[PDB]
Parts: sequence; C-alpha cells; structure tokens
Amino acid sequence: PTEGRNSIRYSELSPLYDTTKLYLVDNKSADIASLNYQNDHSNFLTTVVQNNDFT
Amino acid sequence: RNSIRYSELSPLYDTTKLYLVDNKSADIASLNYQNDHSNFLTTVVQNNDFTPTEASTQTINFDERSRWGGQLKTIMHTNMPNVNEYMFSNKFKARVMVSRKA
Amino acid sequence: PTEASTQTINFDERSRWGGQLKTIMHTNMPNVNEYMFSNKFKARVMVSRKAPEGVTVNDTYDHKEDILKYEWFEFILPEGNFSATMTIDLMNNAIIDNYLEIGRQNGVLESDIGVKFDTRNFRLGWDPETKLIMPGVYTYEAFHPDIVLLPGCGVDFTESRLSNLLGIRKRHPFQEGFKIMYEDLEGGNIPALLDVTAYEESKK
Amino acid sequence: GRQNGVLESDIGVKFDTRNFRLGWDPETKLIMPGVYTYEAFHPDIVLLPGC
Amino acid sequence: PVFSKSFYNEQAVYSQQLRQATSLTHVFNRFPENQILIRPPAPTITTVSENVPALTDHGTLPLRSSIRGVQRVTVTDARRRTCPYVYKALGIVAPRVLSSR
Amino acid sequence: GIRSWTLLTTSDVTCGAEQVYWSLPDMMQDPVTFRSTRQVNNYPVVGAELMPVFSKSFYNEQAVYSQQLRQATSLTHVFNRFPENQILIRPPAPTITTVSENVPALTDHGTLPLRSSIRGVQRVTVTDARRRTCPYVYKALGIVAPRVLSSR
Amino acid sequence: DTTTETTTKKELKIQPLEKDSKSRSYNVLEDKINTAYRSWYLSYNYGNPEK
Ligand SMILES: [Ca+2]
Repeated sequence: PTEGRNSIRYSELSPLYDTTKLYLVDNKSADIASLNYQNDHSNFLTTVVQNNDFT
Repeated sequence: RNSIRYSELSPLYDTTKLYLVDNKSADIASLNYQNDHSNFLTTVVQNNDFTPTEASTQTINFDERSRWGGQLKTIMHTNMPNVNEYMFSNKFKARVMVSRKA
Repeated sequence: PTEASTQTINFDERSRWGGQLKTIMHTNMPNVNEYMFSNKFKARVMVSRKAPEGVTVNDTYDHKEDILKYEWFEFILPEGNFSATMTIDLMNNAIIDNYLEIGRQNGVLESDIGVKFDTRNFRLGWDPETKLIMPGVYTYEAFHPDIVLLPGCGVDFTESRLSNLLGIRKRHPFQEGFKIMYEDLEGGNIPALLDVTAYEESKK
Repeated sequence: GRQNGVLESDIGVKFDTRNFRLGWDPETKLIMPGVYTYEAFHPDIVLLPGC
Repeated sequence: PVFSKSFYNEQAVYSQQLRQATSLTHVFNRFPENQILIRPPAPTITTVSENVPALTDHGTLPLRSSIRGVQRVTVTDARRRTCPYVYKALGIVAPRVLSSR
Repeated sequence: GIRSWTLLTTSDVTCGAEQVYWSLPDMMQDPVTFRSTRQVNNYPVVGAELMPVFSKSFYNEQAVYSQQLRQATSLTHVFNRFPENQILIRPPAPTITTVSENVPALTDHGTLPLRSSIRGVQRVTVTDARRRTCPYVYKALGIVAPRVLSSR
Repeated sequence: DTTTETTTKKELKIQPLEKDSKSRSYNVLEDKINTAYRSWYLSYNYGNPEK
C-alpha cells in the first residue's frame, strides 16, 4: 500500500553520533573579516560550523 | 539515541531526481576526449568536491528491503543533413551507356 | 513580504512528502548575444605586404609577391539575432572591418583578404577536362555555410559558438586542435575558374 | 513645433530600426555611401539633445 | 529528431520565363532544349529535412540498487551503432519505489 | 583532409541549443547528492529543461531577385563591396532562412520531496549549464502542488 | 580636376553632407563626422563598454 524503508544515501557519512570534536578557533579567515573588527582575542567569536560554503 | 546532526539535510529518501548531463565541465575534460555525444559518460554525483573519476567510485545508493525503478524522461537534439552518407542518402547504383561504335 | 518571510507554511507530518512542480518560463534571447558567445571568434588575416627594402621592375610584379605578414584576431559582432546568412556577412564584414584598417595601410590587397565565410559549391561548375569552371562562374548557389582561406590565415572558434551556426563542427567535440588553417583544407582549393570571352573570340 | 519655431530638423525623438554606422568607414569616419544603409536590424530610438 | 517541413515554391513559373528570355546555363540545365534532358520542373511544394529537438518520456524502469558515480549513456541507431549527428542529449530520470522484498 | 577532422552538420541559428537548470531551493529537500549551500551558482537543481530558444524556418523568396539588381548595375551595400570578385561576393542567400526565436515553455519537472516548513519567502533561481544567471530570462512562473507520500 | 588645381588630388569630400536636399538640417556638429543624433543601438552595441 506503501510504507517505507526507502533510503537514499551515499558517502557524505551519516551526520554521525557518539562524539566528535568541536573546533573552536578564532583566527579562522572569514571570522576575522566579518566579526572581529569588534575587538581583540580576549573575546571574539567564531563560526564552529566548519563548512566553507558559509559566511 | 545519541544523534549528532545539523542542516546538511538527512541523505533523503522517497524519490529525488538524477541529473544525467554530458557537457558538465569536468566530465568533458577527463572522460571525453574519448568520443562524441552518442555515448560519453557523466558523473551523476553532483558534488563539486570531486573529480569525475574519484566520484565514479562512490555510490548513489538507492535502497532496499524493496527494489524499485525510475521514470526516465529525456531531451535530445540532432543535426542530420538529409543527404548524409551514413544514412545512405548519399550513394546509389545505376548503369549508363559507356561506349558506341560499329 | 518581509514580515511574511518569517511566518511559515507548514506542511505536515508524521509523514513527509513532496510536490509536483510544473513551471512556466519565457525568454528573449538574441541569437547573437555575447553571453552565449554567438558574438566573438578568432581567425587570422594578412596584415602586411612588401619586399625587402627596394621597390621595383624586374620583380615589379614579383616584388609584391615576396613578403607577407599574419596575426591572430578576436573580432566581435553587434548583438542581435539574425537570419542564417545575416550573421555570416556580419563577420564577413567585421573580418573585413579589420582588413580595411590594417590591410590598406600595409600593402595588403583585397585580393589577399584570406578569410571569407560563405556558402556555395565552388567546383560545381567544374568540368573534368578543362579542370575548370566552364561558365566562368562559381555558379551562384547557396549550399551551406563554408569558410574559404588563403595561405597562413585561418580561423579558430574555440572561444565561440557561431561554429555550430556554420553547421560545421569538430568530430571529437571535446578538446581543441580546433582552428582551421589553409593547411587543413587539403584538396579543397577552389578550382580557379575559366576565361569566357577569350574562349569565345578564338572560337573561329 | 510649427507654431513655435521648431524645425522638423530638430524633431528629436524618432523610434526606428537600423544600424546607422554600418556604412561607416574608419578613415572618413563617415558613411561612405551617403546613406545610413537602409536595413532593418532591430527597433532603436534616436534622440536629439534634451529630448 | 529528423522530420520534414514543407513550403510552396513560388519559383514555380518564374524559370519558365528566364530560359525563355534566353540566358546563362546552370550545371543543372545543360540541356535547355531537349525536353527530355531538362532540369526537371520544380515541384509546387518543396520539402526540407530538418531536425527539431525531441523531448520524450520512455516510461519507468527497474534499476540496479547501486549506481556508480559515473553512468555512461549511449544512443544507438537501429543498426545499433553510434550516430554522430547527435547534438546534445540530456536524459534525466527520477527513481521511484515499487514492490518490496 | 577533414571529413575526419570534423563533420558536416546543419545550420543552427539557435547555434547551440543549451539547457538550463531550474533550482528554487529553500523548498525542495534537494535531490540526491547535491550538498546544501547558499552560493547562487550551485543551488541544488530541482529540475531542468533546455532553453526556450528554438528555430523556425522560411523560404527566402529574395532568392534570385538580387541576381537581377546588381546585374542591372546599382548601389553597393557594405555587404557586397566586391560585386565582381566571384570570390569576395556577399555569399548567395540560402533558399531557406532560419531564425532564432524563443517561445515560452511550460514544463513539468516531476514531483519532489520538500522540507516540511517553508519560509514565507521562497527564492527561485534559473541557472545556466555553466551554472549562472541568464538574464535573457523574461518572466518565469513556477507553481507546485505539494502532495503526500510515505509516512513516519 | 577640382583636384589638380589644389596640388598646383584627393581632398574632395571631407565635406560630410550638411543638410538634406529639402534643406532639412543634419545638425552635423563641429568636427564634421558626428551628427548630434544619438541612437540607442549604437551606444549599447557599438560604443560604451560599461558606462
Ligand atoms: Ca511568399
């Protein structure tokens, strides 16, 4: 009647679970530009999403 | 039920399109010095972080515990000259006079 | 719109789904826009003529025949969309529209234009025996675009599509050895043509 | 226009198709055949000053 | 994608009045007098092989359950071979479900 | 000579029937393999069909006429500066003229899986094969009817 | 000869027609190679890069 276990997948590894790292940088190249004219290095902010297809 | 997720939408199910091009830019380069447009080959993986080749390997994975199929629509154009030779709108036989005397 | 933007159309669940997207679209493309590269193209013409530093007599006719010069050019067209031919001439103009400027000013003769797109079956009016064109005319008939060349001069399309217009296309359409030089058109030299009048006078 | 010293000369707004300049030449920097070679190319609007 | 269009050759009678006014000969009419050998009349209607592009649906088909990132496609001609007058050919296909194990 | 180096084909005024990828994308779950992004050029394609640019053809009656005007001796167009050099003569006109002309196109792309929430403002984008903006694009109305499938 | 009396030639023409027969002006301009008659086409297609 149509119920499913229809699963389109491929490489791009299952947004995975169980623990991963979280890189928290501050001198990553775009960040500066867009967010830290603000201030220094005592505080700043940083994208944590490491995807390059994003401002 | 530990689930690290985020945007990059769940490699989704239920039906999607499959774009089958042939003049996508890298393809040419790497695979079609070969031949023309009657056949060629094309990466179907639309990710730009991949040389057709490498891609080639990876797999689009239609799934299971139930097989299936697809609806293949298709676009195509051609430039045929009514009298090409390949379609034999070129040759022909017949016999004429070639000599006369007494 | 803005405020709206925020709010949400909420397709629901406990069952996902999709839609059937039909769609309407119109466009105004001028057959020869530049964006589709139905605008540019390369080819090289004669640009200089002389003889090494001394003007005439023994080679007064032959001197003219001793030094030629060639250069590659990317010439363009006036966007629009034109009749099969129209297009041609446009180039077959702008090709000239180059000569004029440099040919005249450097001993180049219209004679040696060297690059002229055109349709016609030069050779149709042939004959076996004369090995020429008996009616003193490349019998004026349209057959299919064609490009005539002189020596050295050529034509590269690599950077353009008009090619596909000239109904002439590479056989391995996926590389670039694609340019056309006097050299390649082997055997395809025009026949030459014949002298009518003379043939006639001496008809008795 | 008539009624106020305006000349047909200075109409100043004339839609039209044609490639004025085609009959050009480099050197004269003009149109050698004394004619904007009468050919349809694509609508175009010609203007005078101010108009 | 090779079909035929048709038009009405207006050059119907015109020629009847040019070789009747006495003028040059085309390699086509070397015999402007031998009723027999005369460049056949032109027809009222000319026809022209012209190709259009074609968009078609072929149906829906069962496909393997794994596709290599590089599918190869091929248009075969009735005598099953490569036809090179083939311009550009974009096929797209939407999988869909059916059956179950 | 070249019969091998190349091939003889017909005259395309369209000169290059191109395709174009349609892609609105804050609606469709994005087909397989496309990565999500917001870089106008990628944009996950929802559907594609080729240009609304096709070709019509007609029979140029001006076939012979010209043979009898420059034969009656008269003015020269920048097109025929060489009314005598058989070679340099404004090529014959063809029996059949062709004209790039665009029509509008109505197309169905299929049915697709879409997110379960749409922002009041969907953005749509028609991409050209070399994935970019084509501005000869007139007006383009896409409509789409969601519909159900599956279940959780 | 209006051309052998000036070497003592080819000048003959720099004169860009000024006005048409019915005497309507062509508002040529100075320089005599440009009539202040501007047209959409040209500009776009023929002359202005990106400005
Ligand atoms: Ca008619």
